Amino acid sequence: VECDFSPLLSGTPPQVYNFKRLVFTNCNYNLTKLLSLFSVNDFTCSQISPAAIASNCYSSLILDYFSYPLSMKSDLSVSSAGPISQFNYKQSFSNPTCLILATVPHNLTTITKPLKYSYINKCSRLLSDDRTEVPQLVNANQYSPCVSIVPSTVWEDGDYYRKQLSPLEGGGWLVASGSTVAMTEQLQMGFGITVQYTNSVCPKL
Amino acid sequence: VECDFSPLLSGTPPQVYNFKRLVFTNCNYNLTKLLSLFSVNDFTCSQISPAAIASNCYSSLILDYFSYPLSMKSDLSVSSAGPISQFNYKQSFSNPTCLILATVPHNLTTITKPLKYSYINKCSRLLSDDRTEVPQLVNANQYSPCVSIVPSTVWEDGDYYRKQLSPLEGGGWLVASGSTVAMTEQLQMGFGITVQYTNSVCPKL
Amino acid sequence: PVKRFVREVLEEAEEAYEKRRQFEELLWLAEWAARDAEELEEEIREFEK
Amino acid sequence: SPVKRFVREVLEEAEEAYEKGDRRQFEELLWLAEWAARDANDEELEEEIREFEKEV
Ligand SMILES: *[C@@H]1O[C@H](CO)[C@@H](O[C@@H]2O[C@H](CO)[C@@H](O)[C@H](O)[C@H]2NC(C)=O)[C@H](O)[C@H]1NC(C)=O
Ligand SMILES: *[C@@H]1O[C@H](CO)[C@@H](O[C@@H]2O[C@H](CO)[C@@H](O)[C@H](O)[C@H]2NC(C)=O)[C@H](O)[C@H]1NC(C)=O
Ligand SMILES: *[C@@H]1O[C@H](CO)[C@@H](O)[C@H](O)[C@H]1NC(C)=O
Ligand SMILES: *[C@@H]1O[C@H](CO)[C@@H](O)[C@H](O)[C@H]1NC(C)=O
Repeated sequence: VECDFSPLLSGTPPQVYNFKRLVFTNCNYNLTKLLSLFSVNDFTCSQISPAAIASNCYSSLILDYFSYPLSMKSDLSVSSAGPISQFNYKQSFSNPTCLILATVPHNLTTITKPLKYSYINKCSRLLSDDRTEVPQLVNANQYSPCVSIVPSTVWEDGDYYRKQLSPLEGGGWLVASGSTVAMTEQLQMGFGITVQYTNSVCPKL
Repeated sequence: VECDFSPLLSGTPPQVYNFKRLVFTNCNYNLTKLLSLFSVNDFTCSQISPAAIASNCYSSLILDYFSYPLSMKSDLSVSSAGPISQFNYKQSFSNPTCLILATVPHNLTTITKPLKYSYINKCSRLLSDDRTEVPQLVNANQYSPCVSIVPSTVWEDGDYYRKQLSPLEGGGWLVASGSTVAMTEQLQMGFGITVQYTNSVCPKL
Repeated sequence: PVKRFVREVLEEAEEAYEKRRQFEELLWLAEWAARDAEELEEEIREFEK
Repeated sequence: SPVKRFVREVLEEAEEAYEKGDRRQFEELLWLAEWAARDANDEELEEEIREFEKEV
């Protein structure tokens, strides 16, 4: 068959802490055609070349996509140390990866803009007997623990969210903090592609 | 021209994990002349006999020399699985080989002893994607990956050495440990001969 | 932002001790929120009595 | 012991990193220290690492 990229071009892309993930196995992909619809502002690959990402055939392909502002290009990197790589979205270093920052051109008219950009500024777990602030750092290929209390979009830059973790969950509290960035004239999106080397996800023709 | 075993007797012998290698092609050798300069304590060959190692013609000869205490004679043996073969020095299993353990004589006043005998007891790689330790074994005719962080001589028995791998290299840590044995009255050395079968390297007659 | 959250937590704690462990936990959460982000500490001290 | 002199330096580096505000590096450095303390069969050093965690 052919790997399907339709869900990317339908609906409103989620936020960085709710990144939407697609898994592709046993299909034929054309990555150059997917990036043709967009205006790629950034393309940085680790453990693989930007030209070689769309040429090789892989055992599995993983594509996370989200709404991301270009003004935070410094935070979305493997060598970065901002809140994006701690509480929002982390990529595994054991596989070849690529980060793409693109812009939804006006002619693509089925990628609806969100109200604004948002991200988890902090996500801590306040323990009980130890009165200790244990930061909750997100691991690779998983969601943040605070996504359950942070809404789909942070209402105001600096909001605080709390959840009373039950004694069984460890008592104490789970606290988060939200931040926002102003929406741009054209929607800007971020993609993260992770490739895993029987190779059945091959380029078409 | 005679094959020159000059670098053996013109400096301090290195350690087992920093073995010094000489390659000989198109020359006449007199192996018994070399061993007559030492006090051979052990001589064991694999895929060849000790009498025929110094009589046949070979396409190429390789000699790896290092410092090695005789109290660890069991670890230096093609069919061992101690830390010496796993992490320090391993010979090829396809070509005829020989291991010689010798003692520097008193009249050999051109060889300087090191402070002590040192080796690598562990060389492992730590992965932060799952927090897993994988030992780093040594391939034939190659140095250990941990030789860049373990110094020329291990200062204390049980030291630990660390090195952080970059996001491109895979992240995590590279960790090694050193072990020491006290110097004896006379420096004791180890040699490893690898012979590959035009057979230009013929013995001097 | 922080001030409204702290005020809401204090208002919740007020109707708990009068209605103790929950009050202490809520006060600890409010103190942590105030410390993480001036007048909030003064409000906490005033509510303590 | 040659293991304590290694864990102490690792803990000092982790403390400096946490003062700098890099939580990922602190989590990585704290992992190496306990890995070394567990490979060297030293429960005391393990307890000292836990106490350092509590104090930070
Ligand atoms: C993969 O996608 C790329 C981009 O859409 C395709 O490239 C175009 O192909 C058409 C038809 O051959 C050409 O007229 C265009 O000039 C090509 N564009 C570029 C930038 O090269 C490519 O053909 C697709 N491959 C497959 C197998 O369908
Ligand atoms: C190679 O070196 C050895 C010494 O290690 C030489 O051996 C001596 O040879 C003479 C002459 O045959 C004998 O009288 C000695 O008894 C030998 N000494 C030993 C220790 O065996 C040998 O001759 C050399 N070979 C060549 C061809 O030069
Ligand atoms: C959209 O496509 C139309 C039709 O080709 C073209 O005229 C127009 O310039 C395009 N707009 C942009 C912003 O590229
Ligand atoms: C070293 O050579 C001298 C030469 O006079 C000799 O007397 C001595 O015994 C030799 N030492 C040995 C063989 O250990």
